Amino acid sequence: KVTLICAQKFNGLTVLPPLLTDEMIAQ
Amino acid sequence: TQSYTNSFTRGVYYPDKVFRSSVLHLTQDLFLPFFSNVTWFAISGTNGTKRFDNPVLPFNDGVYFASTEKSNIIRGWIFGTTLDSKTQSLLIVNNATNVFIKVCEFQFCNDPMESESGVYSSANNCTFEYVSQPFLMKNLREFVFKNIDGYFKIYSKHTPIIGRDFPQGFSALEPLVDLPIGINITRFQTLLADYYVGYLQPRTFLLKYNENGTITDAVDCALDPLSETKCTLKSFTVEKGIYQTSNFRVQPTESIVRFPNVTNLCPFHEVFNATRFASVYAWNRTRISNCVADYSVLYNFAPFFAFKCYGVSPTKLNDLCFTNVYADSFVIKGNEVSQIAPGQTGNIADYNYKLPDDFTGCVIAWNSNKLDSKHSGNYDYWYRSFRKSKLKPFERDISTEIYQYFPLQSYGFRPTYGVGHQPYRVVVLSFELLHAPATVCGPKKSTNLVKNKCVNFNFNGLTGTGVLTKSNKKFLPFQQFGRDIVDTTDAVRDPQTLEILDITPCSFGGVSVITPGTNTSNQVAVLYQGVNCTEVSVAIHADQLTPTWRVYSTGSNVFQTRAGCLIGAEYVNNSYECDIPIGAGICASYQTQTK
Amino acid sequence: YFPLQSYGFRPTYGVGHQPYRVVVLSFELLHAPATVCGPKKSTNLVKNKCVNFNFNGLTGTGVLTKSNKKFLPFQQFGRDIVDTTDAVRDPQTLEI
Amino acid sequence: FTNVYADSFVIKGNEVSQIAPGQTGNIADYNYKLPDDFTGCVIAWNSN
Amino acid sequence: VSMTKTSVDCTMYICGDSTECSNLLLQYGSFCTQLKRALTGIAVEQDK
Amino acid sequence: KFGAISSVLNDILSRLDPPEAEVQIDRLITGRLQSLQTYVTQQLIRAA
Ligand SMILES: *[C@@H]1O[C@H](CO)[C@@H](O[C@@H]2O[C@H](CO)[C@@H](O)[C@H](O)[C@H]2NC(C)=O)[C@H](O)[C@H]1NC(C)=O
Ligand SMILES: *[C@@H]1O[C@H](CO)[C@@H](O)[C@H](O)[C@H]1NC(C)=O
Ligand SMILES: *[C@@H]1O[C@H](CO)[C@@H](O)[C@H](O)[C@H]1NC(C)=O
Ligand SMILES: *[C@@H]1O[C@H](CO)[C@@H](O)[C@H](O)[C@H]1NC(C)=O
Ligand SMILES: *[C@@H]1O[C@H](CO)[C@@H](O)[C@H](O)[C@H]1NC(C)=O
Ligand SMILES: *[C@@H]1O[C@H](CO)[C@@H](O)[C@H](O)[C@H]1NC(C)=O
Repeated sequence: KVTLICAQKFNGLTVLPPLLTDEMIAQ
Repeated sequence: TQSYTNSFTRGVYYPDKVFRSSVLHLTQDLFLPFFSNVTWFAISGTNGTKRFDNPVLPFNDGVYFASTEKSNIIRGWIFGTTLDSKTQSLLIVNNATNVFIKVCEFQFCNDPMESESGVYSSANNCTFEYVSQPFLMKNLREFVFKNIDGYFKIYSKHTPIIGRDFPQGFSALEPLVDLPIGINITRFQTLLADYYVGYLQPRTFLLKYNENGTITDAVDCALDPLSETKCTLKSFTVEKGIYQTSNFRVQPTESIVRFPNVTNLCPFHEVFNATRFASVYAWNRTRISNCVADYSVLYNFAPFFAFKCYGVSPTKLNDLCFTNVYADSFVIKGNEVSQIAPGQTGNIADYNYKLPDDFTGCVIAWNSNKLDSKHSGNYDYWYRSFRKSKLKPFERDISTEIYQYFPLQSYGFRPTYGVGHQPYRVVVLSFELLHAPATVCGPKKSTNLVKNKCVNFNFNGLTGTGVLTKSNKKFLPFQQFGRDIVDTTDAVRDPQTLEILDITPCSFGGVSVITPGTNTSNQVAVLYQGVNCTEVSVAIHADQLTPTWRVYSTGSNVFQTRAGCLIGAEYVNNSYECDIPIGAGICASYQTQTK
Repeated sequence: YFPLQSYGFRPTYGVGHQPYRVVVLSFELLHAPATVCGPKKSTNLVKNKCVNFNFNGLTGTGVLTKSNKKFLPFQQFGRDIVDTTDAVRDPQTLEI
Repeated sequence: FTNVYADSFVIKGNEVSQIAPGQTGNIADYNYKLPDDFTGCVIAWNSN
Repeated sequence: VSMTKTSVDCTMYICGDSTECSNLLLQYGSFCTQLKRALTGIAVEQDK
Repeated sequence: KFGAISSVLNDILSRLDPPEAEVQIDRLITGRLQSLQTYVTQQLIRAA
């Protein structure tokens, strides 16, 4: 219900992944 | 070029006159990079112990010189350009009682067994002489020769090294002398009757000061990711963890220029070199289109009284493209030349011709008295003393009305009037610039179109950097550019082939350094964020990656993560508690492996 | 084309053409590191008081005391961890 | 001052206003250019 | 529980691929550093 | 544009000499730096 090429916002703005993956949180 | 060695933590000097105590000072100056190559000169290089001559070396943004010596065979240096008496040169010589520094128009005569002689006997038009205690005095006799802001800055240090020809220790050079010469110093030569020559480059160093005003250590911020981390934190000790220290970009390898293949030249000749000129109140407006806007012709036609541009630089008109080149040709009194400009108040601005304030263009004035000044004069002149209201920008009133006073005057000027009254021909070129939508462009040599590479491009005046690819966008025949959701240009149409090209930004991301801590190991790993390891490996092989340091990057130490490409760590299938986080489930740690 | 022209001017030309002698004085200012200074009447050195001072063009207010800092003969100024001037060398006595 | 330099020359009066930082013209481009980050003084006196 | 972790290249946002702009940016002091630390602290906090 | 002739640094550097470009660039630097300060401040509030 809720919605590596930097296709969008390639103006020095990046997004870092979380340390724990969705699988680790599920675990 | 007899041999090459590596400088080790050497060539650091005090960059300024400021005393510092127990601080770490991060500074940018010209320094010898750490572990750089230096040329080792095999006495006298090409020359032997006692031979006729030796070659002249480059002086590239300052030179580091060193030589461990007790015999004082090296007794001076010469700095200059041609070194043939046609240009002034600087001679520093040591006679072991005093050092003599002179600047004169010297002639090189191959100036250097069982013989000593005077040197540089031809020394014409001498302008500078200085005398001081000797520079030279196992002893390294280290010197740095820098020539900036007019001054020739000489720094030096002497050290007691018994067991090493090139010591592995660290010391900073102290300023020795700083002379106000103002000489170019493209190249230099050492005068003999063994030595190392390195060259300085712009670099940032973190300098460690002692309790006293002395430098005891330094780190070169561009040598290695660990040094970059140390500079980022301004510490010589780095704790365990992951730090963001710099960004990386892939640089363009080549530049491409694409303009329409138009061979028609713009009629600047007819406009400037006109048989007849417009009257003051009624300027003659023409339009320049579908041609090459070559502006060197204006400089070829005449020396100018003034060539003043407001929205553009006069140098760069041959690089820019234009959408509306208009030319307003007229003759005015010289004293009015300074009044035709945006924002001016006066009789010409208000009653004859007004410019807008948001004006892009150039105003070019040239005294025309040789043709237009006569005792009867040129009767094209029609100045408007009075106008019922102020004139609007670019408005022209051809009709003449008599005020209820005859506003228009037709007077020729005599060659005997002061130049402020004599006629000048003036051309105003109006240049509307609308993001490269048009065919008028200054002369440039077109190149080939290069796709699937990070390149610089110039498309009809649109300048940028990116990766060009075949587009699948459906442009209408009319449309020439595409933009995404954020008004960033992402597509162009090639001006010669009309091909639609997509612009993808060149790879860029953060760089993180994973350090076990400097109290354990100086080995580090580098994470290139948001990039494929293939793209990074290609950028390394092509020498495109912005940071100048390289990680060893051998087989099986390159690992692809969701965070980015990790180079300098071996991925294993044995899980452990997270130590240094990387991201997306992946952590790194310094461990004992295989033994 | 001969780029250089040697023409003398007659006293009958308009003043816009008559010669003027022009001198351009270039003044690099680098925080008082030098011996060239306009005429000023030197005063005595006053220590252990809050005074105004002008040291070779360096202007400020503070309390001057004997320094225990070890400057090299070359060094003339000291600064702390925040690039604030905290030491000078007296231009006449060379005292820190 | 650290670098008092004196450039001595004679020019036409109409060029006096052109020897200044940021100016465009024949004297600035072909005879002598000043830097834009210029600290100093320009003194002119009619020598007729 | 968590927020999207962002990172901003201050120089590339303000002065993207422009040396002249970067050199002018240097005259404002360490603003890019303060912003970089603030965003790094946020990024760490979200994992915490 | 924040008062600049153009929002694109490449066009300012392509069209103007450094001494005028510095003014236009400083207008763009001021605008972009304030935009980053606003973004970081609101990210800190959201992070809290
Ligand atoms: C700083 O310079 C001084 C003087 O050259 C060095 O010498 C020592 O200074 C301390 C000052 O309290 C004295 O107590 C010692 O007896 C001095 N030693 C000698 C051998 O004279 C001092 O060592 C220098 N600082 C450092 C860190 O070396
Ligand atoms: C350095 O020497 C070269 C020799 O060809 C000369 O062309 C150049 O102009 C010199 N440097 C300067 C700043 O004049
Ligand atoms: C450039 O030359 C090609 C030759 O085939 C031609 O098709 C094209 O129209 C030319 N470009 C322009 C802008 O005229
Ligand atoms: C350009 O100037 C020369 C001067 O000798 C003249 O002969 C020529 O006719 C001029 N061209 C035009 C188009 O008037
Ligand atoms: C004015 O410009 C037009 C452009 O076609 C030209 O034909 C005409 O001769 C010009 N007249 C004068 C007086 O410059
Ligand atoms: C890197 O590129 C290759 C193809 O060149 C692709 O198969 C791989 O999945 C890519 N890796 C990432 C992390 O995007």
